[PDB]
Amino acid sequence: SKLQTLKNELIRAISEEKNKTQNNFGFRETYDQFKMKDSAFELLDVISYAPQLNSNTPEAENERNKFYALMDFDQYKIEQFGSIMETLYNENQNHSLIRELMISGLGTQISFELALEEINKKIEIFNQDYLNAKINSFDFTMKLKELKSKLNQILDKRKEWSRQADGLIANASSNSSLSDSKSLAEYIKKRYLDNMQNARQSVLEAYISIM
Repeated sequence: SKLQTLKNELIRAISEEKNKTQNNFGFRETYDQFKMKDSAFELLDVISYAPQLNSNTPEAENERNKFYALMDFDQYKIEQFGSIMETLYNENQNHSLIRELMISGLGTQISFELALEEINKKIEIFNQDYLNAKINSFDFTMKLKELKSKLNQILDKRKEWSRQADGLIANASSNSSLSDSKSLAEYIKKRYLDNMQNARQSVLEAYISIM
C-alpha cells in the first residue's frame, strides 16, 4: 500500500538516524577530552547547579558525547577541533567566542536528537488517529509528508553545522596566518560563527514546529 510504504519508510529513516547518534565504533574519550578538558569544556556547565562540562561526572560525560556525536565520533576531526579551541583559549578575550561555538554545536545535536523522538511519537499518534477514523488516508499522507520534510530539514541543518566545522578545521590547519590566537578568533567570528548559530537555530525551529 502507498500509505503503508510511506509510513514505514519514515519510521525506518528515524530509526537509522537514532542508531547513528550512538557510539557504535568503540570510540573512547581521551583523558584531556581532546584538548577541551582545559579549554572549551572548562568554559561551560552541562546545558541539557549543574556540573562543569569538563567534570568527571556521568552528566558531563553524557553531554560531551553529544558533541562527539555531532562530529560523527570521528577522532581525527574532534582532535583537530579541540586543538583549535585550545589555541583560542590562550587569550581570555576569546573565551566568549569559544562558548558560543560549543553552545551552537551542543544545541544543534541536542535539538536534533529530541526532534527524532518527537517525529517518532507523532507518527504513532497520527497512526492511531487514522486507525480510529479521525483522519483519512489523504490526511495521514499529508502529515507524513510534512514530518518527512521536517526530518530532511534537521538533517540538512545539522549537516550544515558539520560543514562549517569541516571548513574551520581545514582552514585553521593549512592557513599559516591563523596561528596567532587573536587573528584566529577574529577570522572564525567573521567566517563561521553566524553560520553555525544559524544552523543551530534552524534545527531548533524545526524541532519546535513538530511538537
